[PDB]
Amino acid sequence: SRDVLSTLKKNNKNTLLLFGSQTGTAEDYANKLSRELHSRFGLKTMVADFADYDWDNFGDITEDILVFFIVATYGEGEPTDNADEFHTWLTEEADTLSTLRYTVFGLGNSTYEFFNAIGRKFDRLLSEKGGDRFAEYAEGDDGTGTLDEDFMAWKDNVFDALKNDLNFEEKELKYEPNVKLTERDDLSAADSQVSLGEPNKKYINSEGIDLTKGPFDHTHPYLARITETRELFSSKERHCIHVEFDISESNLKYTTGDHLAIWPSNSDENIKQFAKCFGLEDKLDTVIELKALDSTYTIPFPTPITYGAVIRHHLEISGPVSRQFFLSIAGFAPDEETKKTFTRLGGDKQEFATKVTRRKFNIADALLYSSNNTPWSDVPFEFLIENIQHLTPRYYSISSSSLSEKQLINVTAVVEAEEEADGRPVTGVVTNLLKNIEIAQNKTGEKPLVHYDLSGPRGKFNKFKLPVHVRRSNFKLPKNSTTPVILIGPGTGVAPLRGFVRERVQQVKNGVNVGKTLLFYGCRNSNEDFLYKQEWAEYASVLGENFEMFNAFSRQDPSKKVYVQDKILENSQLVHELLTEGAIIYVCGDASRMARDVQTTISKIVAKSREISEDKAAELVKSWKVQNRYQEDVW
Ligand SMILES: Cc1cc2nc3c(=O)[nH]c(=O)nc-3n(C[C@H](O)[C@H](O)[C@H](O)COP(=O)(O)OP(=O)(O)OC[C@H]3O[C@@H](n4cnc5c(N)ncnc54)[C@H](O)[C@@H]3O)c2cc1C
Ligand SMILES: Cc1cc2nc3c(=O)[nH]c(=O)nc-3n(C[C@H](O)[C@H](O)[C@H](O)COP(=O)(O)O)c2cc1C
Repeated sequence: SRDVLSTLKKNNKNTLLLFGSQTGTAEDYANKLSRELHSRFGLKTMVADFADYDWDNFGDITEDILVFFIVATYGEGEPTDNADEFHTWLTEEADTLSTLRYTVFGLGNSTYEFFNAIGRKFDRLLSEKGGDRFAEYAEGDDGTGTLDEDFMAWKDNVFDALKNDLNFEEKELKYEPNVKLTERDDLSAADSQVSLGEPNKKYINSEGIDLTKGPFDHTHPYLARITETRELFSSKERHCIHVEFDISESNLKYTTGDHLAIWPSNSDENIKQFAKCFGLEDKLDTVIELKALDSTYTIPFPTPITYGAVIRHHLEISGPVSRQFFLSIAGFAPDEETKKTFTRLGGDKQEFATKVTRRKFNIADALLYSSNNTPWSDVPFEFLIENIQHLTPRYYSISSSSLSEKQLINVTAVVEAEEEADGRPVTGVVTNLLKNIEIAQNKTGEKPLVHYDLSGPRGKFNKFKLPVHVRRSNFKLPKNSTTPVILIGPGTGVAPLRGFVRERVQQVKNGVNVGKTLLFYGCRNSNEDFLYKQEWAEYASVLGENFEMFNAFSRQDPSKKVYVQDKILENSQLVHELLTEGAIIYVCGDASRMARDVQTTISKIVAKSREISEDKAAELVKSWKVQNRYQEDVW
């Protein structure tokens, strides 16, 4: 079953699309491309997760299979978890791939140093080992906001290659469903086999199954009770939530520095606007059953299920709208005046960006703009199941210590929310869910901007439970507790660093010899947004002279805006002294600006302190990253 070649043949497929994805974008692109290849070119396509196959025989792939690799870069130039075994195979075991025909699209972000390392590496190694690159490599940049249009441009070039180099006939895009829906008017919420949004089918049967026992992963979460929450900012307009999850009654395990994945549900406001857009407002309790029309299509949620459960618990209805979604759905436009507007917007990259993307429209808002509020009632709900990405967990840096509190997981989440001039709320799904929980749990009297179902499917999320799982990270304290560490994490970057500090505090209490800990923190104003302000002196009391903390306030004084890199420079003698003692550097938080400014500042310190050029020092600091002496948890 893990032989991909045998799987292609058995399913009568001639086209393989492989996705390396951590948060689902690469998977969604592979699905989008697959459907278009099938409709426009008649290709018999299979979308595959690298993790579902073993790769030892892949060198035997035949010339009649076209392979598309859609691959994200993660961590520090590393493969996505699902692609790790393929990456080990290609880099270490693969010999030749003499009849492979392939093309690669990389997903990455140019604010990271190893930009699109994986797409570039796959594309190069596949060629070096004898593969035939049939369409040029291209890559997308999530750091500058061009990723989606980069993908569209690459896809256009792939289609040119198919049509003009391989002489395939290209037909017009048409919706060719891979799934069939049937309404079950005989079923209702009263029927226990009907999903009301449970995370998977194990949560629907579960009469005498232990839902507290292992293992928990991206296919199977633990419903973790939130025992307490706290608003950490004093600002009325900007919020950050401390969350404590009780895991004591379960086999869910974590280690300091790991990530918690929180499984979302959508807000009432976004659901309402989605149902209005598609004429589903009187159908939300109606039960549907889904059947695959293609032997390699996996229905992405339990069936049977209600429309409302699919929309609330399974579809990523919010977020930037791909122009490819406009192109795919245009055939279902409700009327001619709409089709004219919608076809124009879908075909013009720049006007799409101005009229849809920069307004931060969700699907529902963009389609209703285009149709002057006429519902898109001709859109088959199957089309939406296939063309909107599955609602994916968000990761949080755990802020508790597994040594100190093995039975609790903390996270520290800044809430993303704004209102547009036209009154629309533009919200982060998970973070507004956590804010709603904090408001309700603490009876705060704040009015939530958007609202969620805090009880969940059949009341199964009651007493403020959410589905979670833990992802193991390589962001880890040194094996040797006497090794000094330098911890840099302004804003929510402090989250894993709180975990680290709490671990070292407990270690000192366990009579362990712990090395020096230097922490560089920053926020706007000591009286506004200083995370965990009270705790740090308590930690200092335990750790003694083996802990020093320096704080940078960016807004306290307008004449002197101060950031963590300014405090690192001010304390350069100490920082470098610790580096000479083998200190490990950990940088956490904002990838876009902070991480790069900090790295530059550290490089300058190394250059001055060691009498080497700035570029030689920069290259040395880069080698520390490769060697895991300089670690990042930046997003
Ligand atoms: C390894 C890792 C560790 C992390 N650690 C932490 C941490 O410790 N703490 C923390 O706070 N975060 C952390 N994050 C970030 C976190 O995973 C989330 O990305 C963040 O909390 C936002 O999630 P959300 O569901 O609220 O927002 P999302 O729903 O993903 O929305 C993202 C943004 O898009 C905006 N938006 C919504 N709709 C639209 C639209 N139509 N057009 C344009 N924009 C729109 C939202 O308002 C928001 O600003 C980490 C990320 C990673 C990868
Ligand atoms: C924690 C983290 C680390 C990342 N590391 C890199 C990197 O080293 N190089 C890069 O080009 N992009 C990097 N990215 C950008 C992702 O590849 C990019 O957001 C991509 O679109 C995600 O695709 P996915 O949703 O399929 O996982 C990183 C993103 C995150 C969140």
